[PDB]
Parts: sequence; C-alpha cells; structure tokens
Amino acid sequence: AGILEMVARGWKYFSGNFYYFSRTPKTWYSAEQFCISRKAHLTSVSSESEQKFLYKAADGIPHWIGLTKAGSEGDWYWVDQTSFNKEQSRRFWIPGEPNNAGNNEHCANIRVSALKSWNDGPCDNTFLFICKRPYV
Amino acid sequence: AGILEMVARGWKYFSGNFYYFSRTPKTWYSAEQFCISRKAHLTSVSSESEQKFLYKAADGIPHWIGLTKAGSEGDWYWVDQTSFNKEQSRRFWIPGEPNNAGNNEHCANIRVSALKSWNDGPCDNTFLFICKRPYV
Amino acid sequence: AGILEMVARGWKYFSGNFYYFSRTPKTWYSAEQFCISRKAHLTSVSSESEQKFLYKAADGIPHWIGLTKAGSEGDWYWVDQTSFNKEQSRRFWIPGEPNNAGNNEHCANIRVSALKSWNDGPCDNTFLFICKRPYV
Ligand SMILES: OC[C@H]1O[C@@H](O)[C@H](O)[C@@H](O)[C@@H]1O
Ligand SMILES: OC[C@H]1O[C@@H](O)[C@H](O)[C@@H](O)[C@@H]1O
Ligand SMILES: OC[C@H]1O[C@@H](O)[C@H](O)[C@@H](O)[C@@H]1O
Ligand SMILES: [Ca+2]
Ligand SMILES: [Ca+2]
Ligand SMILES: [Ca+2]
Repeated sequence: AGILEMVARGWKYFSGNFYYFSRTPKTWYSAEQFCISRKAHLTSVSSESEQKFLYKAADGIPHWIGLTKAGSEGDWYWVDQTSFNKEQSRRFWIPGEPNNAGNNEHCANIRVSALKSWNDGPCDNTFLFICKRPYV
Repeated sequence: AGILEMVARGWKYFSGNFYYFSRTPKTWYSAEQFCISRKAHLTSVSSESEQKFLYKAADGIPHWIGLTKAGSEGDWYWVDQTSFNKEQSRRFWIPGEPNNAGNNEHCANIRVSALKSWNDGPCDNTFLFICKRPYV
Repeated sequence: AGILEMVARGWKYFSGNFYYFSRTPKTWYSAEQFCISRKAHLTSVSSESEQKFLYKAADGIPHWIGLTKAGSEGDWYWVDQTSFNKEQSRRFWIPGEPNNAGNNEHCANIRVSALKSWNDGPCDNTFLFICKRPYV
C-alpha cells in the first residue's frame, strides 16, 4: 500500500522510504530478523538529510541501525546492501568512534540526538531499532 | 472527523475501521472501559485480513482483544456485538488454545506475532490492548 | 513541511498546531529544552477544544504542559508567550488546584484524562510532556 496506509500502520515516512521505530529493544540480529518479517531491514543512512531525520526521530534514545562488520574483523557495510560511503561516515560518528572497545563492537547505533551520533557497540547489546523499507 | 484527523491523533486505520493500540497495560475490563471512553470497544476480528493487520501491528507484545465469554461458563462472543464465527476462529487460536487453564481463562489476547496467535487468559491479567471503532 | 510530513514524523495535528507527545519523562525545564530543539515549546492550552484534545491524547498519563510561574512567587504564564486566560483556567484545574503544595509547585501538568485535569507540581518532577508548534 501507499503513504497513507503505511503512516496509518505506524510507519514514519521520509524522502522515499518508510521507517519503523521499534517499541521494544532487541539485539542487532534479533532486530534485523524482526525488520525482515516487516519486509524491511535495519536502516541504512545514505545522506546527511536522512541522518538528520533519523537522529531527530530517535529522540535521544539509542537505536540500532543497519551498519555491521563483514565478520568480527571485517569492514563496515549496510545490511540492506546499499553502498557504504566511508568518507561521508566521518561526519556521522561520535568523536572517537568507531573505537572497537574490547575488540568486540561490530554493529552501530545512533546513540544520541546529534549529527555526530553513531557509536559502535557489541551486537548483543539490546536497544530500540529502526527498520527501513522503500516507498515503491 | 475523518481518516487524516484520526491518524493525526494516534489511531491506526485499516479496512474501514480505526484502531487504538494502547500505551499502557490494563485488565480486560479496564481496557474495555477505556475503549468506551474513546467511542470504541476492544477489537473484534472479523476476517483473516483483519487478523493479519492486528497481529502484525501488535509487534509480538500480548494485546487484549474484544473476545470474552458470556459469564465464566459461557460461550465466546465479541464485546462490540459483531457475530462470532466459531469455525473461522480455529485458524486464529494458538495450537492447544483455548485451553481454559485453571478453569479461569475467559478473555482472549493476541499473544504473539503469528496468524495462530490467540490465547485465552485470566481477564484480570494486565496487557496492552486494542480499541476499534468504525470509520463513518 | 506540511501536515502529512509532520504526521509521518510522529507529530499529532489539531486545530492549526502540531503536537509531540514524548516517549520518555523529563523535568519541566528539560522537557522545554527538548521542545525548543524540535522548534516547539511545551504546549499552551488556549481553548476548551484544545484542552479536550490534549487530555484525551495524554491517555491518563501525567504530562507536563507549558504553564509555569514567573519565578517561584510569581503569576502563571504560558512559556510559548500566548496570553494566559486566568478565568478560563478555572474550568481546567482539578478541584482544589492549584494548591502550591509545600510552597514549591510552580509548573503545571495534565494529571488525568478529564476536562478538570491540571495540577501544579514541583518543576523537578519527571513526567512525559507535550510540545506544540504552529502549522505555518
Ligand atoms: O558506554 C561506554 C562507552 O564508551 C564509549 O566511548 C565506547 O565507544 C562505547 O562503545 C561504550 O559503550
Ligand atoms: O504462560 C503459561 C500459559 O500456558 C499456556 O499454554 C496457556 O494456554 C496460557 O493461558 C498460560 O498463560
Ligand atoms: O500526589 C499528591 C498530590 O496531592 C495533590 O492534592 C497535590 O495538589 C499534588 O501537587 C500532589 O502531587
Ligand atoms: Ca564504541
Ligand atoms: Ca490459555
Ligand atoms: Ca498541586
């Protein structure tokens, strides 16, 4: 269905995508499994515009997003398979991040309500999360 | 008011009805009293289409619906007074349900995010709940 | 942006204003600081119509509104700077209120889901809150 139908089912809408901001917290993988069941994936962030929408909408509560490493010693990528713009990302990480604390932080969340808000954390940490699916 | 006004007050909309998914948990009766104050009743489920909308929207959190027995030794009915389709219902109960545990389970909730998701429980159990009112 | 865009970002809409009903509780000042960051202020209540919308939408959970005293021994005013109609207000206070308990209740909240629902409380009490911003 369309914008009205999705918005009237609880989805947010912004720049050609719908977003589901979860009620309850999950691990990164359990979140992604839930998003898949809603025909979605944990959100990518493919513009500063989208970053601004998302950090504002997350209300200062940490939220898992769809950035994860390709294995525990791998490079970051978006689980929805859109291209990961490394250089753009420096504008979105909290100062000092990603810092791979304990060598065990392989997923990312929007930690605070700021443009510089991404932190890497243990994927088994439980947070609210953001699903994204395209407006088609 | 209309769809936009109801959606912009927090109501969901689907197939000619509005739905209010509660913030906080109540007993079955306290939920129904709240729904009445919002010109609604605890939701009926009168199609597989509606069941699908509701279990999806309930996000895997148990939610009271408007099915209750006519007294503690009575037959199931919908509190909004729409006809209860016994045979259709077998498609919506969790396997084993209704099981009338302790002979004291006289109200029903959508317990999980599946098509087979209804469980009978004690009406004094406190859960989130779903109000329904027609789009007129 | 317009009604659809605001509603699709979580804002409620009623009689020419948008409203943000918070996820988490804050002190009165921390709430107001958050509302300002969302181009809003803690809500004023400038009609019985608006009072009805707000108490209904607050779902029986106490919510901070934008009424505060001009200093701890001052008169009530709306932080968004709309005129405070003293005489109208008597229709909206809970019976007995405002009672300035402990001589330390200098902010107001909608405490219950009724037309007579405002209570003065300590501004350092933590409640959910309501931001308002005009539809322009
Ligand atoms: O909460 C303590 C935090 O320290 C930060 O600087 C790290 O980057 C986080 O991953 C860690 O959670
Ligand atoms: O949580 C224990 C549960 O056992 C189930 O099989 C019953 O049908 C429920 O009513 C009960 O709550
Ligand atoms: O909860 C106890 C309450 O007593 C009321 O009558 C006061 O007006 C409140 O400000 C106070 O919180
Ligand atoms: Ca980190
Ligand atoms: Ca049962
Ligand atoms: Ca008081």
